[PDB]
Amino acid sequence: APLTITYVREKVIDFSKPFMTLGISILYRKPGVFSFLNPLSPDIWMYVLLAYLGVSVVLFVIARALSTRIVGGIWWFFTLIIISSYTANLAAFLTVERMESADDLAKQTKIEYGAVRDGSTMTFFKKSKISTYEKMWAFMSSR
Amino acid sequence: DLLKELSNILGFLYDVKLVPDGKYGAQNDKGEWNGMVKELIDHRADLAVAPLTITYVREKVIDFSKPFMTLGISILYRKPGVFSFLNPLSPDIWMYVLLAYLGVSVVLFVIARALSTRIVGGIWWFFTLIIISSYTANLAAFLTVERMESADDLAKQTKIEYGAVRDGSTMTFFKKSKISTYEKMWAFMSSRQQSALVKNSDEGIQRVLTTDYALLMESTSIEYVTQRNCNLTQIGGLIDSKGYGVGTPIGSPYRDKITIAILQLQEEGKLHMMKEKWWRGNGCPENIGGIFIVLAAGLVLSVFVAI
Amino acid sequence: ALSTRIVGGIWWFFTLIIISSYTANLAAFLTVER
Repeated sequence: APLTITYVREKVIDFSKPFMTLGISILYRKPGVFSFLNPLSPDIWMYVLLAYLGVSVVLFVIARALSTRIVGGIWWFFTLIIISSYTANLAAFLTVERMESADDLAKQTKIEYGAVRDGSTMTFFKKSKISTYEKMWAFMSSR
Repeated sequence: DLLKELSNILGFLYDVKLVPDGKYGAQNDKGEWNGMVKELIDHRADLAVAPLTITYVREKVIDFSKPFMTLGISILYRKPGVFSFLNPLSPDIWMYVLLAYLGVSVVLFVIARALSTRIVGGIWWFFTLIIISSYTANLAAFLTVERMESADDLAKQTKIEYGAVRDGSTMTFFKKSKISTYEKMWAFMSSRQQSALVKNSDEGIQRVLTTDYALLMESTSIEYVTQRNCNLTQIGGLIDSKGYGVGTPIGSPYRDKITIAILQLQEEGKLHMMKEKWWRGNGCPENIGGIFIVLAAGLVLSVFVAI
Repeated sequence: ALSTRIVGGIWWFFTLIIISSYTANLAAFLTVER
């Protein structure tokens, strides 16, 4: 059967010579309207249409000059700071997901990693005394 | 209330008396115990109904009851515009915008009283084209900080002072561990001449209120304070899990009857609502939102030129 | 009146999307190399 060979279990049973050699590895997954709701909270872009139509109808009535310039001013301030905030929080989210290894994933609790029960892996580990392996042992045995 | 229901079930009389010390004694390389443990070893106090968890080292001196609530060590963190809108950029930049807006249009009145605008519109344009990206990248850096805002990371920093309640089980765990986080915690509390440690829970709470203080204690206390204080919240989940029990004499026959009675209370689920009724208390009851008001000036000003 | 006005406002508002996005992406890409 697919089995495992080490020093402790070769003194209790007999085994044939290795005929294929491999190692243990960790597996991870391979991985338009988004970013329009999370950077800044959602109710914004739903009230933003009114946040345009206000000055829209204002200058609609004004034209129907000093007043036009001073209303387009507040509108243009308006646009300045709001677009700065939007692209700001968007770039913040993007930069976070850009800035954010077995050691790295081991040292963080954001990712959960483990193994099967009663496998050879735990024997191989608890036999050893490695610092990396001891931190993985602590993480997996915890909870 | 536990004492009263146990008295009803078993028909036993209990008499509540205090002791000066509330600690269970710390375990160094030699055997020493304080408060409940030594009393139970000497069999001079019939019961010790003070809440204490089940750990490996003190199962050999006293008998525990089977756990009914799960628990573990957990960390508590103290937390320090129109809709939080004027936060990221200095508020002394929005006025330069009005300055440039007035000055560009003043040029018409300066000329009155082609190439003339090729400089003015240029300076307008090159100046104001900076501020959008300036505030953009400033709040970008800010919330970039805010989305990188466990015991390990605190095990690499002590910039925020933290401690543990005197004579607990976490200290023994930290010394008896083998991974660097727990020994570093143990050394931090052991160093500083025990000043990083807190004698009592209350002055630890005072530390939490006055400054950013963290405690490495059992969870139910942490979400107790969370439910009883809205300026703080339980952080993450449990780091470990361990049993829960009540102090009973070693080999005491009364322990079996007490466990039977509490199990009978467990099947009916009375203890659940029992804890829930004391789980009720007084605790907790967008960025461009004010732009949405800031634009009401529109639905107001649409009338001045109208008539 | 409003006819050219909405056109100009929407034009300015749209064209300030691309440059803001480009500035954001350029800052992010400068970040990795620093």
